[PDB]
Order: sequence, then C-alpha cells, then structure tokens
Amino acid sequence: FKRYVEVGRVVLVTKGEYTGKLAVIVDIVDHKRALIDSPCSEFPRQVIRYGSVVLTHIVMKLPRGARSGIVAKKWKAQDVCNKWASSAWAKKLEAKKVRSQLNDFDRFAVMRLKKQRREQVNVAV
Amino acid sequence: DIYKDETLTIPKGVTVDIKARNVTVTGPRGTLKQNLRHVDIEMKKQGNTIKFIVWHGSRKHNACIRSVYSIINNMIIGVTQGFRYKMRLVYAHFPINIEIRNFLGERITRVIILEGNSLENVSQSAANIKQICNVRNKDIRKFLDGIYVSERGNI
Amino acid sequence: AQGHRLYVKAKHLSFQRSKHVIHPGTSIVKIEGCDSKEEAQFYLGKRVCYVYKSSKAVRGSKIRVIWGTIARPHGNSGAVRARFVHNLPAKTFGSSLRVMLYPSNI
Amino acid sequence: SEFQKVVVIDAKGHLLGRLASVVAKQLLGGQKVVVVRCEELNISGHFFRNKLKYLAYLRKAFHFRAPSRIFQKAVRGMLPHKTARGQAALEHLQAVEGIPPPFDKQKRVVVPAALRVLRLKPGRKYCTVGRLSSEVGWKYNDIVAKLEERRKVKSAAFYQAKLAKQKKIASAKEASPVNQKLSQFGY
Amino acid sequence: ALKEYQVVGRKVPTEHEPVPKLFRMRLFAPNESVAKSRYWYFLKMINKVKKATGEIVAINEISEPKPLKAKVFGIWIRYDSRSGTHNMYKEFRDTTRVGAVEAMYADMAARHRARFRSIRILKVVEVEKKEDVRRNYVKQLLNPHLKFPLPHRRTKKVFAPHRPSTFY
RNA sequence: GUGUUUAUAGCCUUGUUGUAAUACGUCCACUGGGGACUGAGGACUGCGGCUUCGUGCCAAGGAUGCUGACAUAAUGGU
RNA sequence: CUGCCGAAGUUUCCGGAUAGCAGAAACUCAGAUCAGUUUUAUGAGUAUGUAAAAUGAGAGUUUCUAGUGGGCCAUUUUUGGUAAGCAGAACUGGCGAUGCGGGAUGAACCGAACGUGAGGUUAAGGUGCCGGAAUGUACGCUCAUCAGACGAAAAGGUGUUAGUUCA
RNA sequence: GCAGAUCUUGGUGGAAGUAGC
RNA sequence: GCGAAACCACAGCCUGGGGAACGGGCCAGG
RNA sequence: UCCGCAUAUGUAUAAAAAUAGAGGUAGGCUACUCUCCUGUAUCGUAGAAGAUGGGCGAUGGUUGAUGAAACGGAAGUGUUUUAUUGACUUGUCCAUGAAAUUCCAUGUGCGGAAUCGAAUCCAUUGCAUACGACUUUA
Repeated sequence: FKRYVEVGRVVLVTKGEYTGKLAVIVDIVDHKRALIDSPCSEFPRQVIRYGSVVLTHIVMKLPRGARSGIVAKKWKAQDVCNKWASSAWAKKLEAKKVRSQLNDFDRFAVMRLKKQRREQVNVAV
Repeated sequence: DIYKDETLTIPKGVTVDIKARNVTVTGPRGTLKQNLRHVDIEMKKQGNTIKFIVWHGSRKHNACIRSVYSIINNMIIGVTQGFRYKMRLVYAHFPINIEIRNFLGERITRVIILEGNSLENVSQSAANIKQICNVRNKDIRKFLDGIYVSERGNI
Repeated sequence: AQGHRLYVKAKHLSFQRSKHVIHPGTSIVKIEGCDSKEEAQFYLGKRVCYVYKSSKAVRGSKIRVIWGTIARPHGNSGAVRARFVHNLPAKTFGSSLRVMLYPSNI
Repeated sequence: SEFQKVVVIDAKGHLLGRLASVVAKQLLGGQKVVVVRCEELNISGHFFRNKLKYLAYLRKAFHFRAPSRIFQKAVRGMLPHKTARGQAALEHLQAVEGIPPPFDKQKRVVVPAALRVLRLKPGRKYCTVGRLSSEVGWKYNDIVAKLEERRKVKSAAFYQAKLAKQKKIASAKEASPVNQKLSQFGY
Repeated sequence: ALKEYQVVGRKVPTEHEPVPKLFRMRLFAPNESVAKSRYWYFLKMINKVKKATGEIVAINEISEPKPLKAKVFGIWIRYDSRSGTHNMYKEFRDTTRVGAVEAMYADMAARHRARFRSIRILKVVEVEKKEDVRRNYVKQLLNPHLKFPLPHRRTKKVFAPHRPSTFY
C-alpha cells in the first residue's frame, strides 16, 4: 500500500466546486468525512467526504487539528508546492489544463509543430 | 472495528510472497505455497512479521482471519519441522494383511510415523487410513482392533 | 479525407412519448459528445438534418435531406428535442443525423 | 459518448445483467456490438444460487447452455423482440466464447458500469458464466480454456514487439529539440 | 437539510394568569413552520398546554459555534413503535449538532423503519471526555492512530478503452 | 512505554486584535446573453414615454423590415 | 346531421295520487335576501341549538310539464355475532349518464373530469433495458441454495445488525 | 332517408368439384 | 362423366393473469 | 458465351492481470525504482476536396501499380517482409490560378437462345410401397 487516509497526507479534490485543488487532511471526522485545508486563500477549511477526493502519495507531517495559518507554515516549510508538481501526475494534469485552453489558431500551430516533429523519423538501420 | 490487524512473526522460511492473494510461504523443510484466497485479509510483510490486516472486517471475515493466522502458523510449522503422524494398528483374531487386505478375513483388498510439511494432508491421510479400517455389522468390542493414529507431532 | 465534416454526429433515438402514446412531431436526438443538459444548451437552435438516399435520381441527384432545428434539451443525459420540417419516419430510429454549427453564436 | 460502426467488448469481469442492459440500449441506438469472452461473464450470487435458477429453467423451450447463448438470451429479454425494430436490433449482436481471429487483432473496450470490480461489494460470492455452463451441458470449456493461452502468448508477443518498436520513437521524441522548443502548448 | 430552532412559547394571558411562564425547547426542523408545530405538540403532550390558548413568543435558528472542530454528540431519543414505548441513546461523531441528528434519523429510519413524527429527542449533549464515550466505534475514532485505506472508492463515456486502475 | 504542559510541534477554552468576510434567506419599478412556439387584429382615435413645441419621434389599444431560391421546379394532396 | 339543455334512479301514504329532481310561461325584485359554509357569545345538553358577524351569489316565487319510483362497488360509524370468517342497520360518497394519465394487464385504487390545435408546466406514478426520464447524490439494513421488490407464522435460529436495562 | 326485424323478393358466394350417383 | 345440402359476424399455435366468461380477440411470455 | 431491354464523411487505434494492485524495472533469480490515479490520449489533419510550378532541406516518409515470399487455423482471409516501378511529398521557402454560385438551401440487373456438365423421370427395380416419395442398376 502507498495511500493511507492519515493526518497530514495531501489529497486532490476531484468533486465539487474545488475540483483540482490540492489539500491536506488535518483531522478524521469519520470513515466517510475528513477535515481538509489548503494554504491557498481560494480553499477554505472545510469537511469533505472521502468520495470527493483522490489520495496522493505525498505525506507531510502535521499535528492533529492544526490551524489554517500553521498548516500554511508547514506547507511552505515542507515545500509541498513544487513537490507535487515535480511528479508526472501533476505534469499530466497541468498539460491537460493547458491543452484545454488552446484556441483554434493554437491548435493549428500545434499540428504544424507536431508535423515538423514527426517528419524527423530518424531510426538507426 | 476500523482495523483488525493480526501480526504473525515471520519464520525462517525461504519465501513469504503473498501477491495476488497467494501466500507462497516457502520454507526449509518444505515449500508451503498455499494460496491465501480463503479470507480477504491484507497481508503486510513487516520484516520478521506478517500483519494480517483485516480492516473493516466482519465477524465471518474475522473468524476466517483467525483461521488464516492458524493456517499461516501451521504452514510455517510444516515449512520448518513438518508434521509426523504416528499410526497404530491393532490386529483382531484374523490379522489384516497390509494395501489393506484380510480385514477380519476379508478377501477384498483395499489400499507408523508419517512425516509431512502439509499437516492437513497428513491428517487427512490418517483419516483415510482410519476410514479404510471401517467395521461393518460387527460388535464394537469384537471390532476393537483397528487402525487408529497414535499421535501427530512436528517431525 | 479529414478536411470536411463541419457538423456533429447525432442519432435519432425516438419520438417524444409517454409509456403508451407517441408524439411524432418532436423527436429525441442524442448528440454525441454532449453528455449533460448544460452542454445541450450549446446546440439549441442549431440546424439538424437527416440525410438519406432514394432510388429515383430526382433533381439529378441521389440524395435527399429533411431539415430540422434543435428546440430544447431532453432529460439529464444531454439528449435534445428536435422538430423537423417533415416528421422523421419511425424507421429512422437509431439512424444518424448531422448537427451543424449554424446558426452560430460563437 | 461516441459510437463506432462495430464495438468489440471484452466481457471478462462484466456482470451479466449490467452488460446486457448497456448492450441492449446500444443495439437499439443503431450500433453493431460484438461481445467476446462471453464465458468470462460474472453473475452475483453463489454457485448453487444460479444453479437452481438454471435447473428450474431446464424444467420449463430450447434450453441453450453455451455462455454466449446465455448472454444472447439476457440481451433478447431487454429488447422489443415482438416487433421488427427489436428483431433488427438483435441481429446486430454477435456474442461468442473466446476471441476469434477476426476479433483478437481488434481493440476491445470494457463497460465500467458493468464491471464486477466497480459494482460488486468486495467479499461477495460470484458465479462465472463459463464455469456455471460447464456443468449444465456445455462441453467445450476445457478446449477453449486451453486455446486462450495460445491467443494470450501470441498477443503478449505482439505487445512486446509493439512496445519495443515504440521505444525508438519515444527516444527519438525527446531527441528532437522541437519537442520541447514548442511544448508550451501542453503537448 | 435540518435546522436547529430554539422556540419559546407561553399561554395567552388571562385574568387567572396575569403573567404566564415561558417554555423554551431546542428542536430540529427543516423550516420554522415544522418547528412551531412540533413545539406545540410537545407542549400539548408534556404540559397539556393547548395551542389555541398558547402563542409563540420567540424562535431563532442556532448555528454551530465550532463547525470546524470534530465532536462527539450523544442523543437521547424516544421511539414510538408498534409497542409505542422505547428509550434509546446513540453516539455520533461529527462537526455539527444538525449532522448528528440527521445521521440519527437516517440510522433509525433505516434500521428500525421509523418516521419523523414518531421520533422525539429528549436531549442532545456533546461528549467532551474520552472516558465519557460509551460506544466502541466512537472510541476507535478517538484513538491516536487513525489509519485506514480509502473505503468505497468505486473510481457518460461508456466503453472505456482500458481496464480501470481502481487502486493507488 | 511512564508522567509532562510549548520546549525544538502545537490543541482546546476564554476574554479578546482593526473590522470584517462568506454562506443562507429576502428584495431591486438593476443588468447581460442562448433557445423555442405564436403574429390574432387591419385608416384614424386611447393610455403613456421622449420631445422647447413638433401633419415630430417611440418597444405606447396584436409583425414588420431586408434579402435569396422556381415554372420544363418548388410545395402540398391522393 | 349538427347544436343546446339535462335527470331521477326515492322520502311519504299507497297500481296511483304525490313530493322531489330537470325545463317553459306569468310575475316582483337589489333602500333584498338566500346558502350540504364558518362564525360571536350564551341557551340547553367537546358536540348540539340560537338570534345577529364573515364569505360567496342578486333572489323569492305562482302555475303546468316530460322522464325515473332500482341496484352495484363499498368506505365509515355500527348491532348481533360465530370455531373463525360473517351477517344486520344507518351513514357516506362514487359507478350508474364519464372518456383521459397511472396501477405489468384490470368496471370500480391513486390522479383527473372532455370543443379543435400550438407552446409551456405539472398530478398520480415513475427515470438499468423493454419504456419517455439520474446505471443521480448522501446515510443505513440484508446476501436469502424458495431473497426482496407483492396459516404451515408459533417458534427455532453455534443468523445477525444497532441500541436499552442490570451490570 | 335503413345494417339489422331467425325481415320480403331477387342475385351470388365459401362449404366443393366435397357428400355422393 | 354427372353432382348436392346443412352450416357461415370474423380471424384462428400454447402457458399464466385480466376480478363481470375474459378468450379466440387484452396484458406478460414461449 | 452471344441477342434484346432497363440503367460514410478519419468507416484510425489488438498483451494479460488483479485490487487482501498489477505492469514492467537495472543487475544477475531478484533487488528496488518508475508508471497508473482511464482515450480530454495516441496516430493522422494545409493545398481552387486539396491546383500548377520554381525549388530547397532530407536525399525519405506516405502510398498507387504490379513481381513476390514469410507469418496467421478459432471462424487463419488478414499481419508484415518487401523488390522495384511512379507520384503527393505540407519538412520548409517563394511565385501564379481560385471569383457574378457576388448572405443558407445538396459496368449492374432481367427475358430469350446457341453450348457444356450434372440430376430427375426414364431401361428400370423393390430395397421402398394409398399416392407421393425412396433405394439400386440401362
């Protein structure tokens, strides 16, 4: 096993209005609800259900029931931001978001560069 | 219960792989590679220990988990010292030829320490020997002579 | 040949109906890619057509079309209600329809 | 989401009722559906449960045992087979045991709404259709359970060749500077 | 959702009672109209005070002072069943008093097949001491080492191309 | 592991730091888009709004304007 | 052929005289009355009744003039019961003169009462497929080898889930 | 002013190229 | 070769249910 | 074989396997890392429906046409390997042509013959037999 519901483990919200926002579990209300919080101001401290989040592989040490400001201090100290981003999971998610933002002209450009890339076709005999 | 972990100290066996619910618990005396598909208990190889995680396990699952712990210990015991099964036979006025034959003079012919890593199989074989020596339409005192396993202990 | 098809694929599921009464004047259309009633709001008012071929080469052509428009979403899964100039035949259940991008508000 | 002309479904681990209802709706939607590995379907309930259900069915008709014929019967009951629309929809379904040569070289999809691992509670007894069929009259279980390894070995060899071939372009991808020169578009 | 209302009511003053006594209850209802009706029904069957001769003097919804702190709530309830006389006490761990009452209603309506009108709450208290916790399930939730995998994961676009990972 | 009281984490409670913010309820004779069905009536009156006043203008007692396609066709009926 | 009105289907004496229901005619009459309605308080015994308030509607008539003079579904209150069901009164409405959505199908169950259409929105029921509509969300019970979805029933459950009491 | 009256008169069917002579 | 008559609302494969037979005619299936 | 007559829109995507997880992993049976956390991906996508040329970079990717050999049995009917022969080559840079569509409407089948075989009847037969129909032999 690599993902255990634990105090301090970083989770990714996949349902609700805060979809795609990182958060860290601070307390376990029950087997169906967990108290999470994120240092960024756009994510208020709240209780979320386990079915609305996915469990990440990053564990960062927090005291039980830590307040919002101290969570941010630990988050900055343990550089969770740019640690999650280093993993290929976040890079795939960020690329998907960037690719969704491409307009028609950008899509035409991508087709041109990917054709310039594909015409490489160099393989050793 | 949220968690019902059952730690079991790992023996000196060759292998303890339990991937795909198949506990290939090999050992020096014998390779007790018995699949752990009887119960849905997560096995954690905590070094010289086997934590049988039964988190959110029911009473039936917990009973199976407890049986699995004994099975793991029995497999480790067989993988370390096996299981000798001494068998004792008593002859009546008509001796039973042994390939069982002449059972109280029976013209029909049927088919003693018994060391073995699989204690269950050795015990099952002992039961088969006892089942073979079955009296039919005979008094218990007259059929007091029979094949009964004397003792069963680790070799 | 992937330099065409300015339209979107769709399927003619059925007419609007209760358990035992059918209303052929309005048809239920499943636009592919549209998976909820909020995404069905993009295709409202768009022209939809049923394209088929008939034996006679009338007009010097082998293909004829029934035009229609998308009126409102149907249900939660992204199906829409379409009214065609001529009511779609009942034989076209499960047939293919083309949803253009005009009249465009994009 | 989107439809193809022919959809091949690998029925391994799919519940009988959940897959049949999805297939029947797709058949009525105007699609040709091929279901392979029909002997690997699962039914919720223990072995004895559906055994008595099928034994009672034998008491009742043309009793079919083959796993595809079981699945074909389940799909048919979810179709308006008394009308021309239901009959036409039925003829677009091709259910077989195993993966025949025309289909083992084609991509096979799965239905998450019918998968056992996502619908049945863990620790629930289940009865495989192929195993259930084997004792009620079906006699080709052993030969199809032997041929699958031949298909798997050939398919595994194909995947290794494809993966080895792909490694060249994958290495050549990062080799070309233009891959990262204009990778700001997310590609 | 449910809302906790505090309702204070008293009988209409008369020549016999210049000034009447004030009776206040904290009761849960989805809306204020339900709370007022439940308050009168409780008063009628506890104090034998008629609604016709009585009036509501105050009503105020109460929010949870600490909705971001996990708490254990013990609820004393009265069950009206085929027998019509039962006393039960349950303990729920959650963040608000409303959630515990909603959880209690869901539990009893499921297990015991009850209804909102039959169920009446005598008291809801907050168990602030671990020793005061009676149920074994809640005691586990207060253990120092909550450690369990994600339960009930289960995770249009039909016809997925690859098998689901449904794991870590 | 036993007991601790911020240590090299902090937790809760309490008053309390400049005030708040947000959610919910409610209201605006505040406002910006998308879709569909309808066009009854047939000079003028009327009630209103603009307008210095206007044979003035207007979304104000019910659709008009700008276009495109066809007679060997288009459109409908049986 | 179309349009409009439209019952009774039963009190009372006793084949009828009736009455009553439904129309025609002759009236007068809002500064007036009427009501399958609720009231105020006190009269009598929460019900019941009273004169004069609320709400709605303009009302009262006189004459004669067609059709009917049953039942069924039963509910409820209710008497006797009698192995137990069941039977007997009144009451209540409906069907009977009534199509439509639902109830798998359905003479009486749940909605709803009808000119020809367009659009919108619902009721009762429903949204896996047949079948129009979430293989929706959240919290629980159960695995039934005769599940469940719609007396053999007392009990037995080394079948359980939650809780209460004593502890 | 017709669809009925085991309606009246006339015409013509299936039975049937059957029972049969 | 000759040559009828009776009869005729109309079709016509079964299992269940449709309470007033429901059946053959409805509903659900084979 | 002659004669006559009637005349879908990118159709692109192949290990297996379980969740008490797998895949593959250097090294030499491992060890441990990596990946997932669906395909919103990958493959292809310019050209008056896709022109004419000058080319250039690479001196090559797509393919047509044949000559092909291998592999594929479960229902192989297709996977490649190509040998070339020609082209487009979007790889890239230029020069021409597009329009008054001046605002949407979009060999195959039948009927005849001259032919070649086969089958039935047929010489037949009871092997079959109300009759049909069947089985042998001319």
